Formats: sequence, C-alpha cells, structure tokens
Amino acid sequence: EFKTTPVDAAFVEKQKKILSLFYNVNEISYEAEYYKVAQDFNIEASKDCYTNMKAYENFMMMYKVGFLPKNLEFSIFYEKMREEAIALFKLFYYAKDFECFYKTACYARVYMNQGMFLYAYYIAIIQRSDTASFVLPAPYEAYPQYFVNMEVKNKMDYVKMMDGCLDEKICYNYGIIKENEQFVMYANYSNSLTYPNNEDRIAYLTEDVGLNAYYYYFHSHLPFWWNSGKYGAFKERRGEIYFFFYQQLLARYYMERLTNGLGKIPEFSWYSPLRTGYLPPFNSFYYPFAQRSNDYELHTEKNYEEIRFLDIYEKTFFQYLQQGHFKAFDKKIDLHSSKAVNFVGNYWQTNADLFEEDFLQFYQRSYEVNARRVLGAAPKPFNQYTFIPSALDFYQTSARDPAFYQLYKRIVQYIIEFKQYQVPYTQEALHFVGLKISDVKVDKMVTFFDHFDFDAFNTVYFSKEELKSSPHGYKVRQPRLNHKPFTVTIDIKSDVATNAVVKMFLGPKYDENGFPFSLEDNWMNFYELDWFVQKVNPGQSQITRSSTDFAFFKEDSLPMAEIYKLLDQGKIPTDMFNSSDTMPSRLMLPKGTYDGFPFQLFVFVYPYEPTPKESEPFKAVVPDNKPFGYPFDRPVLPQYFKQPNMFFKKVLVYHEGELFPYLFNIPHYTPD
Amino acid sequence: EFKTTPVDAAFVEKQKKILSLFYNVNEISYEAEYYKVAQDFNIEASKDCYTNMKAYENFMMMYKVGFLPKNLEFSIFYEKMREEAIALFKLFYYAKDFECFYKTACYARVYMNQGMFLYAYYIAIIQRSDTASFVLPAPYEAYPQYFVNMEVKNKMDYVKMMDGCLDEKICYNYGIIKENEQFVMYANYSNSLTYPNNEDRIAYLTEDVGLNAYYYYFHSHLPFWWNSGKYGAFKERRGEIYFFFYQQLLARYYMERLTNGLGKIPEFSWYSPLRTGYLPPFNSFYYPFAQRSNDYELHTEKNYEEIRFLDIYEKTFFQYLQQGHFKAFDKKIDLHSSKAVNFVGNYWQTNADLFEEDFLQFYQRSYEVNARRVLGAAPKPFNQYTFIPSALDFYQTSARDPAFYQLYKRIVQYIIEFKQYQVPYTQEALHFVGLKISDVKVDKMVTFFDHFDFDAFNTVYFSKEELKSSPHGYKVRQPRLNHKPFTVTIDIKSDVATNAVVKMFLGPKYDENGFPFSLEDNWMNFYELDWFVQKVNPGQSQITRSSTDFAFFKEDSLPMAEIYKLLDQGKIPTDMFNSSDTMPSRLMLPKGTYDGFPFQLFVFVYPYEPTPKESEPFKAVVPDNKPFGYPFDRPVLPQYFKQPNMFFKKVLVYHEGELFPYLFNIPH
Ligand SMILES: *[C@@H]1O[C@H](CO)[C@@H](O[C@@H]2O[C@H](CO)[C@@H](O[C@@H]3O[C@H](CO[C@H]4O[C@H](CO)[C@@H](O)[C@H](O)[C@@H]4O)[C@@H](O)[C@H](O[C@@H]4O[C@H](CO)[C@@H](O)[C@H](O)[C@@H]4O)[C@@H]3O)[C@H](O)[C@H]2NC(C)=O)[C@H](O)[C@H]1NC(C)=O
Repeated sequence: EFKTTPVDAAFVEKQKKILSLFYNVNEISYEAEYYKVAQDFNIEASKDCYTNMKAYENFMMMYKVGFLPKNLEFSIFYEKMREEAIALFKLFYYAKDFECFYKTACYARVYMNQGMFLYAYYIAIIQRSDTASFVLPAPYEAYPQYFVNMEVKNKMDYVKMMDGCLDEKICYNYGIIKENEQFVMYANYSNSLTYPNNEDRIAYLTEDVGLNAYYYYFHSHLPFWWNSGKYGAFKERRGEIYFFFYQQLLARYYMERLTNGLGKIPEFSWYSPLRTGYLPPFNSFYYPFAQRSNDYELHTEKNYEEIRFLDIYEKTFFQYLQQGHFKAFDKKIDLHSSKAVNFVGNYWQTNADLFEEDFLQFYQRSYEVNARRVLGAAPKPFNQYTFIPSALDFYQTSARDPAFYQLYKRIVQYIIEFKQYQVPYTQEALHFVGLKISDVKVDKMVTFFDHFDFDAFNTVYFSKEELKSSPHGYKVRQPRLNHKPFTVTIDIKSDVATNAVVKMFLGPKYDENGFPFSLEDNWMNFYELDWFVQKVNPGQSQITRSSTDFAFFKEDSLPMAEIYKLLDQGKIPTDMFNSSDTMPSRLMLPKGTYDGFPFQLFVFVYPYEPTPKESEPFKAVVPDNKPFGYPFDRPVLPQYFKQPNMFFKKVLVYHEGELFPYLFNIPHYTPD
Repeated sequence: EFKTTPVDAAFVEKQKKILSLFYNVNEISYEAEYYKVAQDFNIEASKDCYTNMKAYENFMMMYKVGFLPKNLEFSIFYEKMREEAIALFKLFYYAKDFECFYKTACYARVYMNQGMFLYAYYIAIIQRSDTASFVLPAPYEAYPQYFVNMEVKNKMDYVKMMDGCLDEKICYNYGIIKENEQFVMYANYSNSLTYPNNEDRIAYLTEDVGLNAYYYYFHSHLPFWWNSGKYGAFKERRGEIYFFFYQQLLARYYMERLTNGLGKIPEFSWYSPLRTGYLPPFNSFYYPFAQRSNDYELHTEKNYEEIRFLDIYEKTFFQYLQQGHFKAFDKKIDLHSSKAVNFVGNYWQTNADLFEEDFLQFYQRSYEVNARRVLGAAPKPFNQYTFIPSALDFYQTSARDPAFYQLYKRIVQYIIEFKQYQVPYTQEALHFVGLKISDVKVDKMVTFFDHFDFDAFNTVYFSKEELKSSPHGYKVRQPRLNHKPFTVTIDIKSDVATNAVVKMFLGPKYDENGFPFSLEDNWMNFYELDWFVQKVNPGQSQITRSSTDFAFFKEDSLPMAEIYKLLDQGKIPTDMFNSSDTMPSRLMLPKGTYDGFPFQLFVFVYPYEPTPKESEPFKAVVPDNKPFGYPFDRPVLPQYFKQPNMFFKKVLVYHEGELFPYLFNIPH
C-alpha cells in the first residue's frame, strides 16, 4: 500500500550515482567515488562533453575568475549568484549524455558552493529529458537546515559533539531517543516567540515540511529565469498556471485560517506599517536570519528606491487595464483574448517568457524579488556574495512567513482585476445537455495528527573516519497533519453515451461572520481536489472516487534509506518520480473540529474533448482544452451555476485525537 | 414559569401608582390621574412635604431658572444635566411619605424632561426605604429607543402611521405579524455594517437586552455621584464592589470571545489610533448617534485637553504605586491594607465617597466621564442642554461598544497592578481542617437560542383618543442566548460538623493558544456562579445544587402587561423584587459548540463564620466578611490551591439547534 513501479538493472546503477551526490552534502569525503571522478575530470579539456559551445565557454570565463565560495548562503534572488547557478545549469543541461552529466556534477559537488550545486543539480535532473524519470530525495533531506527549527538543529549538534547520549533518561526527557541505533529528535512547531501573533495558530501548516517542499518542487519544475520552449504548446499557457498555482495555494491557506478562526488574508501598503511580524528560527554561517517585528514600517530610508520601483510596477498594470489595448514588450496586448491571460502571469512574475528570451538577463529587475527584499526586513547585503538571509530568500522557507501569503494575495487580486475584463461563461458553455447529477454522498472526512520522520543527517558533521561509510541516522520526528481515506459517490441521470470529465473542488461555506458565501465572491476560494475521465451510459448510474486516487495529491516521499532498500528489489516509488510537484495528500483537508467544520464540495461533470499527447511541466496540466481551474478560473454569474450537471454539497470536516500538535511530544504522556 | 411572591392589598395600590408613570412615557394624557394630581400640585406652598429644607429650596432656585426642556436627550455625564437630575432626586428621596412622593413624581412627569424624570424616578424607587420592596419595569420597556436597532424602530413607526398592516403578506415578509391584536416585529442583531470588524462575532451578547439592562441596574443601585452612607457598613467596601463588578463582567465577556475565536481584549493608548470602530443604529430625533471609524485617532485637536486630563489621572495612580504610602484626599493611605482596596476603587470611579461628601460637586472631574467622551467620538456639545449622543453616553447602551470593554479592561488592570501589593493567601487561610471534596459531577451544560418578547410601545406615539386607553401592543421578538438547567453534585468527606460556605466559579481552561491556563495568570478570569451556606455532616455526604438556584443569576423580567395580571392575583415576580441587579440566567453560560467547549469549574468549600446583619445595595453583597471574589480577589500562588477542600473540574459547554441567531428570523 505504497505505490510501486518496477525498474531494471541499468536503472539502478544510474539512480545510485545520482543519489550518491546527496550524501553528506556539507562536507567532502576523499574516498567517495565522486571525489575521484572530480579529481580525474579535466574541465579545460572537455569541450566535447557539451552540446552547446557557448555554455561551455561561458562557464570557463566565470570559472577562471571564480565562484561563490563554499559555506556561504545561496539564493537565486541575488544577481551575481543567479548568473552563476544558471551557468552551472547550462553545463548540466547540455551534457551529451549521462556520463558527462555525472562527471560535471561530481566536479561541482566537490569544488562548488553546496547550495548552488544542489539548486542546479535538482533542476537539471528534473529538466534533462534523459533524467526525467529518476527519483530525487525530498528537499528536507537535502537541505535540512531549511526545515528544522534551531532548537532541534542544536539538540542534534549537541548529541553529535558528545558522540551520543550521556544517559538515556536525561535524553528522553529532552525528546531524544535511540531506535535501531539511530537518533530520533521530537520537534514542536514554533511558538509565540517566532510568530508573535495569531498566525501562530497556523504554524503546523506554515512550517509543514511537505508544504515547504511542494513550493520548492514547483519552482524547480519551471524556474522563472528559464523560458518554457522545452514544453511546446504549454508555453502559450505559462502565465495561466502561475495564477492558478497561487490562487489554489491561497485558497488552501484561507481554509486553514477559517478553521482556526482567523479571517481574511490581510492587505497592506508599501507606505504603511505591516502588522504581522515573524522571527525566522534559522541561521546561516554568519547571520541569524533577519527578523521583522509587528508593525514594521516598510517605508524607510533603506527601501525607498525599492518601493518606488514596486509602486510603478503595479500602477503600470492599472494603466494597461485602464486602456484595454496597449503596446507591451513587442506586440499589442488585447485584453479580450487569452494571449492576454498568458501575458498577465508572465508580467507579474517577470519570467523569461515576458521578454521572449531564453534566460532572464542581468539587468531585468523583478517585481517579486524586490517585494521579498522589502518584506524580508534584512539589512542590505555586505557584498555580492554575502547577503543577510530571510525566510523569503528561499523557496524552501518562503511559506513559513505570513508576509509571503500576503504578497501573493496582492498579486492574485491584481490579476483578478484584469479578469474582470474576461467574458463570463454562459448557460450553454457550462450546461451538459442530457445529464444531471442527482446526489453526492461522502464518507466521514476526518483529520488527525500523527508522527512523521525524516533523516536530518545532512545538517550534522562527521569525522574523516565516519564519512568513509556515508553516515546518517539523525532523524527528526514531528506531528504532521493527515486525514483518513474517504470515498465520494456521485449519482447521475444521463440520456447520452459519452466520456465525461468529473471535477471536484473544496471551498468555504460560511465566512468568518456566519453568512453563506455567495459564488460571485467565493469562486477564487475553491481548490481542486480531483479530475478524471469516465465512460457514462444512459439511465441512472453512479461513479465512485476514493481520496487515495485524487489526481492532485501524492503520498509522502520515502527517505533515501528506503529508496536504496527499494532499489535492491528493482522497485521505484511511483509518486516520487511520476508526480513530485504535487501537494502531499496529508494536507488535503484543513484541520477540522470535533463537531465538524462546514465546507462545501463542488462537483462538476462536463463533456470530454479528446486533446492530444504532450509531456508538460506539472501534474496540474490535465489533457484538456479547458482553462486551468475551469469553471472557477474567472468571475461568476451566479444564476448560471444551477446547472443540472453541477452540485454543491455541504460537508463537515471532523478532527480526531489531540487537537494540538504539542500534545504528541510531551515526555511521560501519550495522546488521544 | 416564574417564582412568585404573595403580596397584600396596600402594596398593589402603591405598586400600580408607581408603574403608571412608566406608561406612554413620551406624551401626556390629559385625562390620566397623574396629570390632574400634577396640576393640583402647588410646589410653592408645600415645603412641609419634605424632610430636607435645603434640598427643597435648592430645587426651587433651579426651577425658577429652568430645567432641560422636554424631548431632548438626557445623560448624567453632562454637568448641568447631572446637577438638575440630582436636585430632582433629592426631592424624591426627601419626600416625607409615599403620598408626597407620588405627587412630586406626577408633577415631574408632567413638567419635566422625560429622560431626566425616568432617571431620577428609577433611582428614587430603588433608594427610598418605603419603596425598597416594589418592582420596576425592565429598562428595555421604559427606554426602548436604547434597546431597538433603527430598522426595527422604523418598521414600527411606519406601521403606526399606516394604522396597521395594509397587507398581511408583505408585512410577513418583513417580519411583521399580528398576534392577539398586537404587532410582533422580528429583530436581527446588527451586521458588519454596525461593527465593521471581528467584534460583530459577539453582537448577540453585546446587544443583548438583559446585559444592557443589567448595567443600567448596577448604576441605579448606587450612582457614582451619591454617597454610600445609606448602606452603613458597606461604605467601607464601595471600591471593592466597583472592582468586582467590572472584573466579573470582563471575565464573562472574555469567555464569549474565546468561544468565538477572538482572544485578549485589545489594549490602547490615548496617543494612538484605536483599531476597533463602532457604528450605532440609534438616533435622538435631532442627531444620529456619533460613529467611530476603524483606526480612529484619539489624539486630535478637539481632544488635546481631555487627554491631558486622562493622562495625569492615570499617572497620579502610577506615582501612588511607586510610593507605597502617601496622603491623598485627606487620608494617609498604605497600599498594604484594605482601606486601600476601597480607596483604589473609589479613586478610579471618582465617586462621592472618594471625597467623603454626600454628592459629587460641579468641579470634580471624572476619569470615566472623559474617557467616555473621548472614546465616544462625538463632536463637542452645541450648548449646556444639547450634546451629540454616543453609546457611551448611556448606561443602557454602553455595553454595545467594543471600546467599553477596552476602557474598563484598562482600569481593572491598573487595579491588578495595585493588587500586587496585597499579601497572598497562605495554606492555613485556605485549608479547611477535616474537610475534603472527593468528587464533582455536572449535568450536560447546553446553550441555545430561543425567542424573547418585550413591549416597545414607549417609542410609538398615540393620538388623544388612543391615549385615553393607555396603549401598548408593539412587541419586539429577538433570539437570545440561553441554557438548559443543570445540577452540580459535590461529594464531601469531613471529620466534624459545621456550617460551610460552598462557592462555584467558572474559568477558561485554555487560552487562544490551546495552552493550559495557570492560576497565576487566570485568577482574574474566573466568574462566580454561586454562593451558599450548608450544614456539613460527619463522614460522607453529597451536596446537590441546581443552576436555577444559583445565587447570582435572575429569571427574565416580565413585561408590565404580565406584572399587571400577577398583581391582579396578589402576586409579583420574586426576581424583579428581590434581585433585579443580578445578571440574567440565560447569559449564565457563553455560547458553546456542538463539539463542546472546554472550561473549568472551580468548587470551594470553607468554614462559615456567622456575621453581618445588614441591608444590601446589591445581591453581590453576601453575609460574609470575606472579600468579594474570595479566594480570587487577589494574586495567587498556585501551590496553595491544592487543598483537599478545592476541586477544579473540566467541563464542556455544548450548544444545540442553530448556531447563528439570524436563522431564527427568516420568513417562509
Ligand atoms: C434577519 O437576517 C436573515 C439573514 O440575513 C434574513 O434572512 C434572509 O431573508 C431573505 C428574505 O427575507 C432571504 O431571501 C429570500 O430568500 C428566499 C430564499 O431563496 C433561496 O433560494 C434561491 C433559489 O430558489 C437561491 O438563489 C437563494 O440563494 C436562497 O437559497 C427567496 O425565496 C426570496 O426571493 C426573492 O423575493 C424577493 C422579495 O422581496 C424578491 O425581491 C426577489 O426577486 C426574489 O423573488 C428572498 O430572496 C434570504 O435568503 C435570507 N438570508 C439568509 C442568509 O439566509 C432575515 O430576513 C432577517 N429577518 C428579519 C426579521 O429581519
């Protein structure tokens, strides 16, 4: 009951090579294969490992100067850095074949900044079409310092310096135990000291490792600085998925807020104090992460120039809308087409497609980068290779900061302002003639917390001796949200014999007040649970769909220990290779309440139009003509949403066992 | 459904006369008794109707000048108005006997500002020892303009102008119905258009008519501007009563917050914007009530002077705290005693007692009065008699404004700072030698909403013809919170045999965190449910105690129409008589969840010391020399609250039927 895929022996060899660069990423083992291979890799004499001569020579130019030194923090949001990671990726991506890529990576694993190496390496593995099917470690196993609060990281460093536990009893009381000769450290989510306000209610979501990893995978599947020509016809839809990704994520987040009684995502101004502070429980080699207080004044001497830029970046968009048709980055933008939809997203992300070039150029300033800089609260960088980090400097920690959700809310509002220019769906575009949903039934929907382990060994240091055998076994254990399986049953009268699409969303039923949401105001608050095609036949029939089969959710990634165990059996975990960029399903449902929190499930059935065969960047691109998020991709006329083939069903989400995650990490106490 | 008291014939004659002044408060019936008696009343030639000659002549000087004109808004927070209300109260109170009192009242009811009359008349009935036992209409029946949202008031006004329903079925859809030839108007609590924020989650408590009446009652039972010497031995505890009242209230209010996901009462600063606005649906037929927007700057030009005042009034207090001991207002005060608690309360209320005088004087400025003027947001009064009203201008609307709880939270905190001077209770002062609570059991505690009617006839005008028949029958229907009765059973093992005091408190179990509250930071958050004396037996016994019997909660007021019918039978309602100044039962519990919301029940048993034989200003004054709120009148060391004669029980408060009151008011 963990999805398997069989896999042959040539595969095992290549997968083992790729996985091996992730062992002890923070130090160098002189007797690892990678070290020998890098010693033996003559880079000057290797023009013929590369499909692209320019990339090679471009790398050598920067190479001869020198790169970002080992041990410094890496972030693509600083330019000098970005130009280097991009050079590294071009090398990885234009390597003739696998041998070539492996020597290049070994070299980089040895001689280059570990952050930069891991960033380029992940992206290249996802992007190279000969590596497309290989599995990667979960990002929290590759960069545990981005996923572990200081408290836990310190406890582990402490256990290491002592070479183990003084005595068991002392240790157990501090949440430190041995299991099968490995160390396990119980971890709480952070308290009122890092989230000095109500946002702490939600720390179990915002600090969730799955949810942070998801954002990282999203970025690495199509990074802003890269064009999307690798993906064919998807190029003309890149901006669409940008909106969708953020609209869905914020919809997921607002639902968490509702169950924890927290109301709307706050709005703000660049010219005003921002309310919800955040003190990141992280440090880099030199600096504690930058802290932002409650009521932090965004508008100060240090951010004035940035704020001017941000301000006119948004107001330009207003000017576009005001005008309908306008000259923008080559063509005339007409707001009534869908070349408009694409433009809108590329505009807000300042991605490579906006400029219709291959890679983001050195002088093109991004809206999102400057926003993160203002909101990150950090002091200005010490030099081009040394910045003071904040949660917003990385996709791995971004979702920990309340400001992150506020910033994307603002962008999503802006896009929704443009979406006011889109013609709404008519009766005839949504009516499925000859078919009616007569009823929807759902099993009990139940959430709970349960423990979850990962190996954090990459954040622990090891002697020359211990390294000779790839040492690990430093596990973090944490209560994480989860739900039970449940089945949706859909009942249908049908005249016709066609293939059909069934979509299901979850959205709010009541606002923070107690009033029924009205669709005109709530369509942006629905997130997709599922999509699939079904043969329908006339009469009454019924489709059953288990939550374990929902399209947009995955199983927890396996740890590397387990990946290797499986490899020795010719086995690969499906969800880790066929769909890493997908939301973990443990977070499928907001945390419920013991009585049951009211949400609603929208079930929509429409005719299926045979759409060709692609191989797009994400799981969110289903083989359909339909816009992403359809029929909730755009403003609603409510009288058109009483279609026989639509059905809004009230459902309560329960919760069972302890309502608070800390109750799982108390020494002489066991929960429920 | 209500407790009755048999009542003799003399009483009924007097009670009827009293209640008759509360009929059609807003116009005059040329054919009613009160009118003829008022006309026959030579105020000039009847000095001998009064105990106090000074009071008599004082009123006359004033009356020769002139009083607040009829129809204008009356508020005791404005100097000249207060001085006039006090003069009229002096008259009522010093009336030789009930006859002179009636005449004066008839006289006042005819020639005077009706609001000013009602204010003075209420208080007089409560204070005069020959009226001590008589009953009063609930505040919402006497001043329904202060308990009705504008939409409802207008629905009634237009029905009157129409002389009834044109068409039953349009009317129905607007929540207007005929019942026994009386009109019933259904009323919603106000929407985000009234509280443009989170505080609207709670409108069902803050707008609640019981809760607002309760506050009006607490004021009238002992007004800040008056002396407390009428209650003798109680005078030494007036400040203690003042603290306890607000502490309890805020504790109750915070519990409603917690069940609606709301957290701590925000703190504020006179020199910064106040986050939470208030827009009242009330008007004085002249000005609408002043609105306070969100993020309203307190420190603007028109408030410079008042903020200066409020600022030193506070800082003077800090200086007290810093100095430990000092002379103030005659006295030498040492913050280690209880002559201290009393002083501290009196200080904060600037009441008459703080000056050792009979009535507040013209020029002794009140912190609460200016706090309320600044927070109330109104432009400055136009003249002596004409201000722009705010919710904080009246005891009967105060509880409706978020700022009200913020203001009293501030005062109560300053008192808690003082309380750190008080020496904590020790093991020996709390331990009951030879007695132990072995268990506490509680019935299911269930809240719910159900309908409640009152007569709003007082804000409707009638013709000469109609008036001849003193007319009513304009009823408002509203969902109100409520709970099902429940029993607490306490199990006690004891060695010997004495009378015991049993006390029950309700506190939160967790903060907005989800984290257990510790007693150190929670003692202020317990509200008292009950107090009673018990004969304890040797060995094992069980005390059973029902909610319907809880000492600090009352049944609902009956409307006058019902009071009249009871009087016709020789009966009155006990609670309106014996305990009007007590909180209503239905509000005993905060709204629960279907779920069941986690709180704790604190059960205390201590030895009974037969003491005081008194004459009570409030029912909060129980015949015990212990402090009010004992053992939660002061900072706690959590390790002394483990005596066998204490039990903390987790209870869960459930809720049944509809969670939102508006679903109770939907048409077809
Ligand atoms: C206290 O507060 C509550 C809540 O605000 C309020 O209840 C609301 O009352 C209104 C009418 O008084 C009610 O709407 C009526 O609604 C019904 C129900 O409609 C339902 O079905 C529709 C499809 O058939 C669907 O589209 C709706 O969303 C809903 O589920 C409806 O039959 C009425 O239709 C209209 O009639 C009016 C006549 O004036 C015409 O103008 C119009 O052309 C329609 O024919 C009408 O809309 C509403 O649903 C209630 N709100 C909620 C949130 O439940 C109470 O009235 C208020 N009570 C008092 C005494 O103040």
